[PDB]
Amino acid sequence: VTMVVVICVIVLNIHFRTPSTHVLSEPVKKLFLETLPEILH
Amino acid sequence: LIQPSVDPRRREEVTFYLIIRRKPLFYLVNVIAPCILITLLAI
Repeated sequence: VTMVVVICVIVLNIHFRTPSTHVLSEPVKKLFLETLPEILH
Repeated sequence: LIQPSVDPRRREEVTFYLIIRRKPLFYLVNVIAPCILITLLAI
């Protein structure tokens, strides 16, 4: 449960990232939106 | 064997001592580890 809370904190950090706060890296965007959505589903 | 102090004008005894160490495994599972986890969540 502790690890799941840590995971939730990280996921919420990922969700609320903003253009004026963080830079969306192209390798990250291509990994988490093309490769892994196909691998998982 | 404990002999008492000399009387200017307590009785002698035989004392058996037990030096005993507590084995804290229960408190390591029930108290310390949840506290560590709560401290990480507070981090």
